[PDB]
Amino acid sequence: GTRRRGRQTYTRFQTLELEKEFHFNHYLTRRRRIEIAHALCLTERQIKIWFQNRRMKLKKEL
Repeated sequence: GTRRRGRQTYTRFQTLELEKEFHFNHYLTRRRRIEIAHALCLTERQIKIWFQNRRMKLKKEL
């Protein structure tokens, strides 16, 4: 009904890396999340949402 969401921005290294693993599979554990969260200097929430968003665009029958 409306739209007022202000997503964030991801660097090339982030879009490439994130998509690198997401391309094969989309799923990470606790230790896994923090692993890329602290390594990529990103936030645990960023990775979580980034996965949900990417999957949203992923077209494959519903």
